[PDB]
Amino acid sequence: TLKESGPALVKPTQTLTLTCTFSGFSLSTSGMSVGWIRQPPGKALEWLAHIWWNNDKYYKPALKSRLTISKDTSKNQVVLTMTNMDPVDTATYYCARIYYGYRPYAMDYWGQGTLVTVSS
Amino acid sequence: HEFVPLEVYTRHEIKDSGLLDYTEVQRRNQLHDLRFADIDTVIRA
Amino acid sequence: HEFVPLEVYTRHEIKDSGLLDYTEVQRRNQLHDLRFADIDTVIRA
Amino acid sequence: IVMTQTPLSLPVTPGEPASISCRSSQSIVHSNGNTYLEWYLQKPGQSPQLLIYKVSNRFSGVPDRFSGSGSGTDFTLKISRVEAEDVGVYYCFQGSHVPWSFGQGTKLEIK
Amino acid sequence: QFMGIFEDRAPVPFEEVIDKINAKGVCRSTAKYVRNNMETTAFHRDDHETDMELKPAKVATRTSRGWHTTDLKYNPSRVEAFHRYGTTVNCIVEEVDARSVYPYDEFVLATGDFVYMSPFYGYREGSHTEHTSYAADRFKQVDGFYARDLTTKARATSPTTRNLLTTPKFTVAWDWVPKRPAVCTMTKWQEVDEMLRAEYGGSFRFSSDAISTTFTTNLTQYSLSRVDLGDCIGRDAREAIDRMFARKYNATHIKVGQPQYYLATGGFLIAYQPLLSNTVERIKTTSSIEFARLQFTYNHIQRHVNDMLGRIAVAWCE
Amino acid sequence: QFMGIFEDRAPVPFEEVIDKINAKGVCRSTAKYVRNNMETTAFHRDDHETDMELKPAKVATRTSRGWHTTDLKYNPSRVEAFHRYGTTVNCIVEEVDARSV
Amino acid sequence: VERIKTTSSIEFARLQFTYNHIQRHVNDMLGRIAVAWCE
Repeated sequence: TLKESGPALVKPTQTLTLTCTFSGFSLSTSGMSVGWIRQPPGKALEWLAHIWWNNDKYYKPALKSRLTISKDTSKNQVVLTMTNMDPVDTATYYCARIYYGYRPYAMDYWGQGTLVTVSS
Repeated sequence: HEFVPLEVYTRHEIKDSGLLDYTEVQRRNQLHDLRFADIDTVIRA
Repeated sequence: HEFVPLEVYTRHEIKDSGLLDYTEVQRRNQLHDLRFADIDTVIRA
Repeated sequence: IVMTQTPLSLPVTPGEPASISCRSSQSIVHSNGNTYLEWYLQKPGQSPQLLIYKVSNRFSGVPDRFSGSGSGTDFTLKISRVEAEDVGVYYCFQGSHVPWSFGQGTKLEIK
Repeated sequence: QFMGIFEDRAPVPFEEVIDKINAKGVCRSTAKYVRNNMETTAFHRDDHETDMELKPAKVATRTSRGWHTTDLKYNPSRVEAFHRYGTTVNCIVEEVDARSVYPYDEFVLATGDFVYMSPFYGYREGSHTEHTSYAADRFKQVDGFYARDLTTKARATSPTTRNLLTTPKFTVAWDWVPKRPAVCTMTKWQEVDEMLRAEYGGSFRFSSDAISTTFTTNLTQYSLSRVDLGDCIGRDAREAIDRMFARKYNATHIKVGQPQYYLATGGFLIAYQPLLSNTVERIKTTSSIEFARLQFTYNHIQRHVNDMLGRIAVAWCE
Repeated sequence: QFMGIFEDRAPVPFEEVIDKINAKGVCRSTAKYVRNNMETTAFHRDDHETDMELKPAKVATRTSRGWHTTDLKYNPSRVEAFHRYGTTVNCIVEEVDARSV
Repeated sequence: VERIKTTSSIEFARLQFTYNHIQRHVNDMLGRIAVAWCE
C-alpha cells in the first residue's frame, strides 16, 4: 500500500526528494509511523529515518545533518529529502509502515522501493 | 452476632468538610487557558 | 490475648493521599528567590 | 546498539537445520522489559518481509521452521528444516533503542 | 523607581533540551516562545544569543536539585528622566516529584502546576490512547534517552524512554513506563501467617489471631478480572505467599491449589492460600477495621463460653 | 517582545447581565468598571462597542459549563521600534459551585 | 535522640481492657465452679 516516488537519476551534490503514497492508513491516526530505509546494491539494509503521526521525526545520527523527513496528510504522503547527494548513496530506497503504536513488530508492509543512482 | 462496618464520618465527608480544596481550585483554574482561550494559534501579520 | 495496634490508614497516608498540599507547594515556591536568585546583592550604576 | 549477524554466508543442504547468530554491543532490553529484536528476510528482487518479532514470536504467514531465541546481547535464528524457498538474505533488526540498525545480513546457499 | 516588572515563565523547546542541555550541559541565553497567541523572543541582558552554563542552585533544606544560568537580574543603565526597559532571561532546571491519581489521566508537579496528560502517554501498544489535553505537536517521546547528570557531567549508560511535554509555561520530562504494571487500585496491607478459614451460615469467616481480626465473605470467590487495573494483586499475593510459606510452613504443610480471592465486608480483598499438614469496578474500603476486631473478640469470648457452659450442662446432666 | 501583560478581571454590570446576556444571549465588547478608585474602560480590539455572541468553551473533563466571546488575544500590529499597546476583552460566563459553612 | 510516633487509634488498648476484664472475671469465676464442682 506504500508507494515509492523519486528521481532515478540525480547529479552529485544536489538535493534529492522522495515520496511515499499510502493506502488503507492515514498518517493522522493516533498510532501510525512511517519510515524511510535504504539499501546499497549488494549491501545490507540501512535504516534512515521515521516520522510519527505527530511530526516526531527521528533520523540516523550519521546522516542526521542531511536527512529531512516531512509529512503531509492532506495528500496522504511522506516526503524524504536528502541534501548534498553523494555517489556513495546510489541505492534502493524503501518506504515502510510501523505498528509499534499497536503491535510489537515494525515495518510490516513495504513498498516495492525505488532505485536512485547518483551520477552525471 | 454480626458487626457491620460503622463510622460517623467517611474520608470523603472529612475531605469535603473543607471549605476549599487547593487541588480542586488549582485544577479548575489552570484549565482557564485551555477552555476560554486558544493556546496553539499564532497570529503573525 | 494481645491486641497489636492495627489501623487501615495512618495519618501520614491520609495526609499524603491529597494530590497537592498547599503548605509544601508554598514552601517550595517561596524558596525560588533564595535558590535561583541572589536576594542580597545590589548593583548600582 | 550495533547488531553483528554471523556468519555472513551460510551454505546449507536442504533438510538440514541452519543457524544464524547476531550480537549487539548493548542490551536491546527496553524499559517495557521486552527486547524488540526482529528478523526480516529479503528474497531476490523483492521487498524484505518480516519473519520473527520480539525474538521468539513468528509473524503471521510464517511456517514453523523458523524459530528465534536468545536474550541480552546474543540472539539466534534457527531453521529446523531449510527448504528451497528459504534462499535469500536474513537481517536482524533492533527497534527497542533509537537509533535503529540492521545487521550485515546473511546470504543463504543451498547445497 | 520600578514602574513595572513583567515576570514570565517560558518553556524550553525540545531541540534545546536534547541538543543543548542534555548533551552539552549549556542552555541558550534567549527564550523564543509563543505567549498570548504571539511569538515573542527575549534576549538576556538585551545582548546577542549565547550559550550559558548551568551551575548548581544555592542549597535549600529539604529541596531537590536545581540548576540555573543567571543569578543577577539585569536592570537598565541609568539615563536621566527616561523610562528604560531591561530584560533578564534565566534558564532554570528543577528535578521535581510528580503525583497522579486514578484514573491517571492527569498529573501534578511539586510546584503546584498541572500537566493535563496521562503520565503513561506514549508510542507503543496503545500508549497513545491515554488521555491528552494538548496538541499532538507539544509531545515528544525520545526513545533510548541518555540522561546526563548536570552535576557529575557523566552520561548514563542504560537508555530510557523519555517523554517530554512543552506546556505553555514550562517543559516537563519524565521516564516512560507502561500503565498496566505500574499502577494498581489495591494495596497489599497485611500478611497473615495463620488465617483460619471456616464456613458457616453460607459465609466464610477468616480469623487471624496474630492481628485479632475476623473478616466475613460470601461463599463464592471474587472474580479478579472485575478489579480495575488489578495486575498487581496477583504478583504481590504470589510473592508474599511464597516467601511466607518458605519461612514457616515448608517442613510441615503443603500448598493446596492456586491462591483464592475473596471480598470481605468493608472492601477488603483477601488472597487465601490453603495449607494441608503432612498428615470492571473499583472497590471502596472502609477506614475503620475496628468492627472486624470486635467481631473476632466477640467470637473468641463467645466460643469459649459456649464451650465451657455447655460442658457444665453435660456435667450437670450426668 | 512582550514588555508587559496587564491581565485583570472586570465585573459585568447588572444592566449588561439582565438586558444583554440573559435576554439576548450576547455580551458587550467594552468593559467599563471601577478599579483602584478610577473608572476605566477597555475597548476590545481597540475598536467600537459591539455585542458579541457567547459560544460554548472548549470541553474539559470534570468541568462545569462555560461560555466566552473571544477566543484569541489581540496584539498590536507591528511597527518598527515602537512600544505599542493592544487591548483584549473576553466576556466569560461560568457555572460554578458555591460552598458555605 | 529519637522522635516517638504515636498511633492514631486508641481502640486496640480499649479492646484489650475489655477482653481483659471479662476474661479475668470468667477465669476467676469459672475456676470457682471447677473447685466447687470437684469438692
